Amino acid sequence: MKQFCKISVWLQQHDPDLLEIINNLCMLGNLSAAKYKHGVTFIYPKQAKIRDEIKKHAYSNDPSQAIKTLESLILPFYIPTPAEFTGEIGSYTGVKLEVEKTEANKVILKNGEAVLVPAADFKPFPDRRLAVWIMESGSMPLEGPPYK
Amino acid sequence: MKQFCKISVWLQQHDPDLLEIINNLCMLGNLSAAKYKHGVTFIYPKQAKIRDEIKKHAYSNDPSQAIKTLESLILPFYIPTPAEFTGEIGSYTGVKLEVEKTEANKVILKNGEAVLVPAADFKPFPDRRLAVWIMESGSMPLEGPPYKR
Amino acid sequence: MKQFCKISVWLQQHDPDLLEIINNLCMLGNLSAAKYKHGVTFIYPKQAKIRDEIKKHAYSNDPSQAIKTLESLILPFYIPTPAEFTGEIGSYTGVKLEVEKTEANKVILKNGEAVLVPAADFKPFPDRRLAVWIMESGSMPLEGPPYKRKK
Repeated sequence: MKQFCKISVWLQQHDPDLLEIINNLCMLGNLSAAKYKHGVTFIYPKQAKIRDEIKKHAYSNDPSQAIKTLESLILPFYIPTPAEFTGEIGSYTGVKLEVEKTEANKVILKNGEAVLVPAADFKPFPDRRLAVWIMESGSMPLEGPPYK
Repeated sequence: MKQFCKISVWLQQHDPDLLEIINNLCMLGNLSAAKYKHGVTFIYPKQAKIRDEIKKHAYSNDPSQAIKTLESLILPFYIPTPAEFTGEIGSYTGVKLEVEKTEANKVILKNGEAVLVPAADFKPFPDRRLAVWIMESGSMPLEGPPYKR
Repeated sequence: MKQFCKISVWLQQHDPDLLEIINNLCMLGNLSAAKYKHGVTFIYPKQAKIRDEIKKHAYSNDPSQAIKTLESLILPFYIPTPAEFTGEIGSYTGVKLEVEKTEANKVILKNGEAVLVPAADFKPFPDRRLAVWIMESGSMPLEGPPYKRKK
């Protein structure tokens, strides 16, 4: 597929292992559109270290930290471009995201220096309020003041 | 499986590739029973020509024509026999279907000359309002006056 | 997976064919948590004899007997230990389950002498009201007096 009505379809092509972890943690709903949900923005960790730690925790006898990391990577907002990375937005952790620097096709966040670039091959269908960014380096915030 | 509580289970046995496209185009709901739905009737294109065109469009940079075709093949009505192929019915394109020709076990539609025969191997559960027809030739209406809702 | 947020993940690891049948018979909801549902307790038949019989019926032209057997194996209650195998409980057949005897880690039921031991490798996520027992021998009651269901 080259156009996407669901983020899972893109993830099934880009990292089916991570999609299986998300399904195995009963988190597919976090990733999915819902009527009263502003949107979904998924932050895909480029660097294998973040993903390997998710996998190791996910398949352990306490997958609690894999769940919280995945919550920090999923925003119940539709944020397609650098312009929309403002205001009271954040992940399924309540933590508010703050922009440090913006470029034409890149955002850098405070509180972890997450370097985020839109996934070049993620194009939603025209209704769909879905976005995928690649986190090239840094970490998404785990703790901090909540957005409200 | 030989009696079916879901059309997807029948389709998985005949053309799993097509079911994957339906899933990947977020159209599994169209295919599924619902409280507010008269039923579901699925029109399976027998001719590999139609399905190959669906696959090529679905995996292209614009799957709009795959979506439109799949919508034309899914009726949110329960139409088990030729007798019930009448009235204000049609697909998720909204186009009213008009029968040209009827037989005991076949309907031929106007607006594409769709030739439809009930699938010999699809029998729903007694409490499921599901039907599957096989389109032997022609095409389901894409365009036309809408049925009333 | 070593902790389970849904029973399907556990069953996929032990008998994926059986999970596919439950999906294909539109019984995943029986196996799933729901807001006003006391819980889910799944009885896995250890003996391949019982599971092969479910498989033959499920792939037949009338899978009704596969449905009934699977309904008898799924309880819309959370019963994690022998202590909770009491009261007005039973499977989706509606048949009341009655304990004959309990041990520290086993229950033996009337009406079939079902011998049930909690699955050693099933731990729910904290606060998921899910349980899996292994039926080592006997059969879960198929017919019998109904338990009193909530409204």
